[PDB]
Amino acid sequence: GCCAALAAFLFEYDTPRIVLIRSRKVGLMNRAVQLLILAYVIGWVFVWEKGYQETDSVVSSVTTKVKGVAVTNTSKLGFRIWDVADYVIPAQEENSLFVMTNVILTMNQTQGLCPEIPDATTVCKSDASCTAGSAGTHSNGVSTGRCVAFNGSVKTCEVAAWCPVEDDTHVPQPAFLKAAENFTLLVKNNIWYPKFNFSKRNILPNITTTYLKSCIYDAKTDPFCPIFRLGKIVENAGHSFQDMAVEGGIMGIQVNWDCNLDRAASLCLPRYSFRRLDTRDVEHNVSPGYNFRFAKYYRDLAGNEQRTLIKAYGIRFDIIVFGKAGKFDIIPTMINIGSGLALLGMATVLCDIIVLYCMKKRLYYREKKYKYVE
Amino acid sequence: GCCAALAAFLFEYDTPRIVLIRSRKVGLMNRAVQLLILAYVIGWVFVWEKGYQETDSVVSSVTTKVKGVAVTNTSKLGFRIWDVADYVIPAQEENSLFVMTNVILTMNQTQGLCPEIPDATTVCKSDASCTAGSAGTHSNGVSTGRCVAFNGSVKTCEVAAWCPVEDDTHVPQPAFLKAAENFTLLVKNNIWYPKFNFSKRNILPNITTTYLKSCIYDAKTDPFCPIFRLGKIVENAGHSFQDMAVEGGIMGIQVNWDCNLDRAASLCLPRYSFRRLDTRDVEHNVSPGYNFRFAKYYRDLAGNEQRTLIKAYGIRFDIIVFGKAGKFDIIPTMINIGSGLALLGMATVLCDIIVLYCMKKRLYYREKKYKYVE
Amino acid sequence: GCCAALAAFLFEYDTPRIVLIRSRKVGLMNRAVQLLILAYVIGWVFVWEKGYQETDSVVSSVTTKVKGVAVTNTSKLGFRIWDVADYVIPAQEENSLFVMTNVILTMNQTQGLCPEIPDATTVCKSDASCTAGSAGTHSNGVSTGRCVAFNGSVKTCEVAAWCPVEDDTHVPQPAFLKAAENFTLLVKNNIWYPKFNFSKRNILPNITTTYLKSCIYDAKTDPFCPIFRLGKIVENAGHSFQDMAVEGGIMGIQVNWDCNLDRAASLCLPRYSFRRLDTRDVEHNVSPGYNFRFAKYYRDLAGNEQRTLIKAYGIRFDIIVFGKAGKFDIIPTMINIGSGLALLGMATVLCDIIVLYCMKKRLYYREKKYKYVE
Ligand SMILES: *[C@@H]1O[C@H](CO)[C@@H](O[C@@H]2O[C@H](CO)[C@@H](O[C@@H]3O[C@H](CO)[C@@H](O)[C@H](O)[C@@H]3O)[C@H](O)[C@H]2NC(C)=O)[C@H](O)[C@H]1NC(C)=O
Ligand SMILES: *[C@@H]1O[C@H](CO)[C@@H](O[C@@H]2O[C@H](CO)[C@@H](O[C@@H]3O[C@H](CO)[C@@H](O)[C@H](O)[C@@H]3O)[C@H](O)[C@H]2NC(C)=O)[C@H](O)[C@H]1NC(C)=O
Ligand SMILES: *[C@@H]1O[C@H](CO)[C@@H](O[C@@H]2O[C@H](CO)[C@@H](O[C@@H]3O[C@H](CO)[C@@H](O)[C@H](O)[C@@H]3O)[C@H](O)[C@H]2NC(C)=O)[C@H](O)[C@H]1NC(C)=O
Ligand SMILES: CCCCCCCCCCCCO[C@@H]1O[C@H](CO)[C@@H](O[C@H]2O[C@H](CO)[C@@H](O)[C@H](O)[C@H]2O)[C@H](O)[C@H]1O
Ligand SMILES: CCCCCCCCCCCCO[C@@H]1O[C@H](CO)[C@@H](O[C@H]2O[C@H](CO)[C@@H](O)[C@H](O)[C@H]2O)[C@H](O)[C@H]1O
Ligand SMILES: CCCCCCCCCCCCO[C@@H]1O[C@H](CO)[C@@H](O[C@H]2O[C@H](CO)[C@@H](O)[C@H](O)[C@H]2O)[C@H](O)[C@H]1O
Ligand SMILES: CCCCCCCCCCCCO[C@@H]1O[C@H](CO)[C@@H](O[C@H]2O[C@H](CO)[C@@H](O)[C@H](O)[C@H]2O)[C@H](O)[C@H]1O
Ligand SMILES: CCCCCCCCCCCCO[C@@H]1O[C@H](CO)[C@@H](O[C@H]2O[C@H](CO)[C@@H](O)[C@H](O)[C@H]2O)[C@H](O)[C@H]1O
Ligand SMILES: CCCCCCCCCCCCO[C@@H]1O[C@H](CO)[C@@H](O[C@H]2O[C@H](CO)[C@@H](O)[C@H](O)[C@H]2O)[C@H](O)[C@H]1O
Ligand SMILES: *[C@@H]1O[C@H](CO)[C@@H](O[C@@H]2O[C@H](CO)[C@@H](O)[C@H](O)[C@H]2NC(C)=O)[C@H](O)[C@H]1NC(C)=O
Ligand SMILES: *[C@@H]1O[C@H](CO)[C@@H](O[C@@H]2O[C@H](CO)[C@@H](O)[C@H](O)[C@H]2NC(C)=O)[C@H](O)[C@H]1NC(C)=O
Ligand SMILES: *[C@@H]1O[C@H](CO)[C@@H](O[C@@H]2O[C@H](CO)[C@@H](O)[C@H](O)[C@H]2NC(C)=O)[C@H](O)[C@H]1NC(C)=O
Ligand SMILES: *[C@@H]1O[C@H](CO)[C@@H](O[C@@H]2O[C@H](CO)[C@@H](O)[C@H](O)[C@H]2NC(C)=O)[C@H](O)[C@H]1NC(C)=O
Ligand SMILES: *[C@@H]1O[C@H](CO)[C@@H](O[C@@H]2O[C@H](CO)[C@@H](O)[C@H](O)[C@H]2NC(C)=O)[C@H](O)[C@H]1NC(C)=O
Ligand SMILES: *[C@@H]1O[C@H](CO)[C@@H](O[C@@H]2O[C@H](CO)[C@@H](O)[C@H](O)[C@H]2NC(C)=O)[C@H](O)[C@H]1NC(C)=O
Ligand SMILES: *[C@@H]1O[C@H](CO)[C@@H](O)[C@H](O)[C@H]1NC(C)=O
Ligand SMILES: *[C@@H]1O[C@H](CO)[C@@H](O)[C@H](O)[C@H]1NC(C)=O
Ligand SMILES: *[C@@H]1O[C@H](CO)[C@@H](O)[C@H](O)[C@H]1NC(C)=O
Ligand SMILES: *[C@@H]1O[C@H](CO)[C@@H](O)[C@H](O)[C@H]1NC(C)=O
Ligand SMILES: *[C@@H]1O[C@H](CO)[C@@H](O)[C@H](O)[C@H]1NC(C)=O
Ligand SMILES: *[C@@H]1O[C@H](CO)[C@@H](O)[C@H](O)[C@H]1NC(C)=O
Ligand SMILES: *[C@@H]1O[C@H](CO)[C@@H](O)[C@H](O)[C@H]1NC(C)=O
Ligand SMILES: *[C@@H]1O[C@H](CO)[C@@H](O)[C@H](O)[C@H]1NC(C)=O
Ligand SMILES: *[C@@H]1O[C@H](CO)[C@@H](O)[C@H](O)[C@H]1NC(C)=O
Repeated sequence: GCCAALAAFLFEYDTPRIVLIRSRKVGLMNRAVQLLILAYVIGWVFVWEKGYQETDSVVSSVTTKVKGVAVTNTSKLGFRIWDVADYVIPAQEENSLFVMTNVILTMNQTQGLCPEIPDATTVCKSDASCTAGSAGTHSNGVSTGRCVAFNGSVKTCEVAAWCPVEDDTHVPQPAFLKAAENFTLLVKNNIWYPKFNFSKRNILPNITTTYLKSCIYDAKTDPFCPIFRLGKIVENAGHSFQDMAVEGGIMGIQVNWDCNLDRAASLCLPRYSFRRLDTRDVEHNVSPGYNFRFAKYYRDLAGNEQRTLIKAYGIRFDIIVFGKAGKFDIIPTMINIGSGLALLGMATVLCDIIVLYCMKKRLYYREKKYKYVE
Repeated sequence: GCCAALAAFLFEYDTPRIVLIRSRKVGLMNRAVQLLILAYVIGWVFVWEKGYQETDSVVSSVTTKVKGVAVTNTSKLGFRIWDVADYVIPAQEENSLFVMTNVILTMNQTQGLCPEIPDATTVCKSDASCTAGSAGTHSNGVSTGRCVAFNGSVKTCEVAAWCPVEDDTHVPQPAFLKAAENFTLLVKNNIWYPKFNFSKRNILPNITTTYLKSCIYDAKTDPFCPIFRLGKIVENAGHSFQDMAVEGGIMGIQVNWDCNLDRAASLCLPRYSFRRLDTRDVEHNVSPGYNFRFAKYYRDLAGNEQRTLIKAYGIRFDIIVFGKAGKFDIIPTMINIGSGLALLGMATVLCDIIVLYCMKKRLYYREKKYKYVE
Repeated sequence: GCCAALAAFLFEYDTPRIVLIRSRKVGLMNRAVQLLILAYVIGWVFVWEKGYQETDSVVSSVTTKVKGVAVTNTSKLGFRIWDVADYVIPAQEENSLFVMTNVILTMNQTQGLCPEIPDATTVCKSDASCTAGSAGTHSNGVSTGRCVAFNGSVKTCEVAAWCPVEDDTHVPQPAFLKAAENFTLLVKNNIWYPKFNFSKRNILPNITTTYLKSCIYDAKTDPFCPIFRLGKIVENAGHSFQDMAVEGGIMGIQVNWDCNLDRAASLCLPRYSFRRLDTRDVEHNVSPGYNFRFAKYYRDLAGNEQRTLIKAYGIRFDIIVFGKAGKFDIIPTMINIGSGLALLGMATVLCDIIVLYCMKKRLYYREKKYKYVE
């Protein structure tokens, strides 16, 4: 009878048979282990580590602006002005901004043949050591194989390059644009959690326009002003701005958006920290500091090309936005509940071992617990 | 006998003893709860949320190109041409592209001393309010401490800057390059899932060269043409291009690559949406819109430096590529199967509570279920 | 008595009753399935796939520098020098670097009216086909509606553009800057795992300054030199540099930082691979290769604007840094242990099916296992 079998399946309840052993020590140990498992599963997995939540990584867009002007007026270059259009190269970058702090300039370079800067490698005599096509470490020009006179006292290998070649052996000390220490950087950050489709920007709802006109970030007094002074950025990373400005470097401004979207959106707040991203190691490094070369191009009255070559040392400020949002989800919750239910059986296993192998009456309990089918 | 014990361990099967209670209500409730747990575990965890899959985040590379030219011919600037080399600054960017839509120009600036633009802060009389070294909000020059004549009717504080200083108090209305509304942007996207080592590009296999010569993206008619009109990009985000072009802004073009790699690769398709990334808030904002300054550098016949300063307003288009791929994995599958097996015992727990504490014959069932070892 | 009930709850141990069936086949199958589940849970989940670890994605910062100079000296352009400031456009980029390998130049362009380059679309006669405002495919200028003479033998539509218009119909072959094959690229990479707060850079502790002065990356001999030759980068991706240099392309240099932070930090090492990111498909592509336009701006003696337009073909090198770190965590460990404990019951289920439905004495075992409460 299939119908009778189905009715029996539906209208009967099956529960296991249990043996109740009266022992203070074993019972207390069983309860202690069960309490130890429950405390783990609740306090650590759920309350502490939030095992009931799904997570999503942040999607960020950043806008950066620098303010400040430096005035130098020396003999070689004369009176010079350095505003934002002069010391920010290139005009725009993604999640980054370079500020020039030291400079070496070479004005009126033309394409042609010229001697190199005298040193151990380039200095020559009799046009014998020079090798055609050898660019050398400079890699600024291609050697023509001839050995010409740099000046009245030394002879160097001739190269095909923009001439005269740059001389970068004397980096200015202190940094040329050392006034950049008091420039200020604004960081505007818009974040997005696509999974929860949640958006926020780092200028909080209580941060007004009047306040943003004169604020400077401070970890204690102004923890949410998005305007940072460069010297203070370097100082908060554990370094010195004047030391770092001579040869340049990389500075990380990292924004943490760890948020709990179970609570009010007003508590999803950014946290700022600062970390130097380049390393000082004179024995395990190549191209220390931070610099690059760019040029300004001109034209002679006859149409011949001329350029000013700039070797720009400076600090690159990288904006690093990271963080995870969390919202309650039923799948991790049920996974953890089932895991705890399964783990509650380790107490039974351990107590069975004790009852059956480390007891005086273990044979009696073995007889009571196990039935041999014969 | 160790061998006898091992044989007993290997050649015996152990199964629990079960009590079968005949009750329609309790049995039906047991089956209902078991069915409720099975339906959860299958339908929600496996079928709906794909709990049998491992996931991997996308690695993306983007190439962007703009097409279009604008012709303006006014009195101050005369006849001007704006092609791609003029309104895209810088020539290249990563996952981004800036299009200039409004402009303020200052031609023939030289480094020197000049008065500021008259306003409440800068206007002065008798050379008393001026403070040396105070850059002011302009931060375009350093105040020299002298109060000089801007013109015949007002006196302002003298600054060391590129002179004459920029006057950005009258932003053109409507936008200067308002013809950028009909420029078109091409977005080429190559994606990579390293875990599954799967690659695809957003130009699908059925998208031909002839079609790509004249297509424009439409959510309904051309959902896979990677060529977007700028005005339409802004419109699909819920905004107006002409309004946004006066002061600039940030526009997000986000590409979603949510794919199921259990199926054919032909179904891994990109989905396009548009979202404005900057905020309009006159009470809780600093530096609204989007603009930056860059310069073109020239040289006098005597070698003196001159520059044209450009304050460029425009819209930055950010390409945001996100998504996760999914493939069947055995580890999550077995974790979910074990979790469901463990969770099936909640029905037993609940039915035991009912049988032992909320029944008329609960004492009889308690006697039948539990054995006291004495 | 509540106290008596509590004492009974605390001082009693409950364990299930078991039926022991003596059968070689069923017992052996039970043990085989249990061993098969244990081998899975240990070997695959724990030992092989490291199911006892939490993971974290890498946060990376990259610095790139190119070295090399090319000398060309032809008739149209004359003697030219191309150093780093000439062929890297823009001076700086994020996680990227473009090297120019082919070039088309247009010198002395002025804003005005000029004919187009003769072709099927532009050629005209009698000033009838020309349409005012139609930018055309060139989109370099706006058509004025007039049909003027390109030269003595053909007439084309007049446009408002920078004049004369660029002629990009003859891309140089072989590439103009084909000497870029032996340029070298340095990639400095600093990584950070915020969850474990672990930092490392790709210049390893045993990589000295003397070694870095002359090393070139090789997968077999120098697997940790961060200096790559461009031609070799393209070759290791399965392509030819000279072929790729004519029209340009995108090359991916991907750094893998898969590390196990349970072990010494000295074993967290970078792995380098190379993949071309652009596709060759003459039937399913738009804008093949890789190129962009930028200009150098000059000024006439009268102050009129002039520019040199450069169409730059080249290879964009993208630095793709990915990887996950792993450290032992107790939560995944306990989840997997509980899952295995739950999964160990499938053996009992299967063996019960066999014992109760596929046995000669199945009725006797059914009587021994199940108790009917009456
Ligand atoms: C805008 O709303 C935010 C969110 O609540 C306010 O942030 C709060 O700012 C105060 C100080 O401005 C913080 O108190 C400080 O705590 C540190 C210890 O970390 C202590 O050293 C300082 O002396 C000071 O007491 C407060 O912690 C912070 N709230 C949170 C949740 O971080 C903010 O004040 C509001 N207004 C502005 C202008 O930001
Ligand atoms: C190339 O292959 C793709 C992949 O199948 C084709 O995509 C399909 O495109 C059609 C229209 O071109 C879509 O139909 C449209 O559906 C919307 C509703 O979302 C409706 O409003 C429209 O009127 C139209 O019926 C179709 O959904 C879409 N397939 C998928 C899976 O999204 C494409 O058509 C092929 N050819 C080209 C030139 O893209
Ligand atoms: C610095 O420390 C690293 C870390 O151990 C050293 O890496 C080791 O480099 C050698 C060769 O320089 C590798 O051996 C090579 O193995 C390949 C097979 O993949 C074989 O084809 C080669 O012939 C060679 O035997 C070795 O695998 C590698 N160690 C690891 C863990 O990858 C490095 O040598 C040290 N010094 C320098 C200058 O890098
Ligand atoms: C996220 C966490 C996941 C884990 C969740 C765990 C929830 C599990 C609930 C289990 C409920 C146990 O339910 C209760 O168990 C005890 C033993 O413990 C039973 O009690 C039984 O054994 C005890 C101990 O020997 C005897 O004193 C008693 O006479 C006998 O009835 C109760 O009759 C039953 O009502
Ligand atoms: C190749 C030769 C064979 C290789 C053999 C591989 C090893 C096989 C032995 C694995 C034995 C697993 O042992 C199995 O453990 C579970 C608990 O997990 C016991 O389960 C029983 O007792 C435990 C406590 O002891 C309770 O928590 C549980 O509710 C109850 O059902 C089973 O009665 C036993 O069969
Ligand atoms: C991803 C999902 C994970 C969860 C997977 C769950 C699979 C578990 C399979 C369990 C199989 C149960 O197997 C079947 O159980 C029923 C009770 O339910 C037993 O039936 C027993 O109890 C019932 C109910 O009181 C009585 O009517 C019957 O006389 C008695 O034999 C069957 O003898 C056994 O064959
Ligand atoms: C400090 C003082 C002590 C602190 C004590 C901490 C709490 C300890 C009590 C936790 C009790 C857990 O209770 C335990 O639950 C499981 C189900 O999960 C029961 O398990 C038994 O009955 C349930 C249904 O009721 C079945 O699903 C299961 O197959 C069967 O083995 C155990 O018989 C019981 O011992
Ligand atoms: C990450 C992995 C997670 C899974 C971990 C599994 C650990 C579980 C440990 C279970 C321990 C089982 O513990 C052991 O089980 C066997 C059966 O297997 C019991 O043995 C019982 O059944 C066998 C088989 O019919 C009989 O031969 C024997 O007379 C009887 O006592 C032992 O008395 C008990 O000590
Ligand atoms: C709408 C009509 C009703 C819809 C019904 C939905 C289906 C309900 C039936 C699901 C039955 C689940 O069946 C349940 O399986 C577990 C194992 O998983 C059995 O559990 C028992 O036997 C198995 C082996 O067979 C052992 O591993 C386990 O330790 C023991 O407790 C239960 O005795 C049985 O009740
Ligand atoms: C920059 O410094 C130079 C001197 O180093 C200044 O030029 C001199 O200024 C003094 C004081 O006014 C005069 O007496 C000299 O005649 C000036 N010329 C020289 C060659 O010394 C110069 O003025 C400074 N820059 C500015 C903007 O004033
Ligand atoms: C950055 O600004 C500080 C002031 O905030 C400068 O230090 C002060 O300079 C003035 C002169 O301009 C002195 O009178 C003060 O004694 C200095 N110290 C303080 C605490 O005010 C500092 O020189 C600036 N950095 C530069 C110019 O590189
Ligand atoms: C830009 O507009 C100006 C006028 O605003 C044009 O110059 C005038 O054009 C008219 C019509 O041909 C002439 O009669 C005038 O003599 C021109 N000069 C002036 C000062 O008005 C100018 O032609 C326009 N740009 C172009 C490219 O044509
Ligand atoms: C962008 O293009 C549209 C056309 O697609 C321009 O609007 C049309 O302009 C022409 C004149 O060129 C008028 O005759 C039409 O009536 C206009 N509307 C339509 C629907 O065609 C629009 O002006 C352009 N945007 C600019 C120039 O900023
Ligand atoms: C670039 O090539 C040209 C010729 O193609 C060189 O100019 C000629 O060089 C020869 C050999 O010295 C002379 O005899 C000719 O008088 C030169 N002029 C011409 C018009 O041919 C030129 O020298 C080469 N570039 C450099 C830097 O030498
Ligand atoms: C890149 O460098 C290689 C050498 O490493 C050049 O090939 C050699 O060129 C020299 C002449 O300069 C010849 O004598 C050799 O026979 C060539 N082969 C070898 C194996 O040395 C190659 O021409 C360079 N690429 C360029 C110039 O595009
Ligand atoms: C020539 O140059 C070298 C190196 O710069 C220098 O040491 C030497 O004094 C110079 N000779 C003269 C006469 O200036
Ligand atoms: C996310 O929420 C915003 C605000 O409610 C809404 O405009 C947007 O469409 C939402 N995104 C999705 C994918 O629904
Ligand atoms: C550029 O063109 C102008 C006229 O437009 C001419 O006067 C000048 O000489 C030219 N210069 C060059 C270098 O071709
Ligand atoms: C001087 O400049 C101010 C501000 O631009 C202006 O209001 C005033 O009319 C000017 N004076 C003369 C005589 O033009
Ligand atoms: C991924 O697949 C492609 C195409 O089959 C292959 O060229 C590449 O080597 C694969 N990657 C790995 C890591 O095996
Ligand atoms: C630049 O050099 C050229 C010769 O190469 C010379 O005629 C010109 O006067 C120089 N100009 C400057 C500003 O040095
Ligand atoms: C005019 O230009 C066309 C296209 O460049 C060319 O074919 C033709 O020969 C030219 N005419 C003369 C006389 O050079
Ligand atoms: C990470 O470790 C470094 C080195 O010990 C330390 O300077 C830094 O503060 C640590 N980060 C955190 C968040 O503790
Ligand atoms: C630029 O200004 C200088 C004086 O500073 C003057 O000699 C020159 O003619 C001006 N040129 C233009 C184009 O305004």
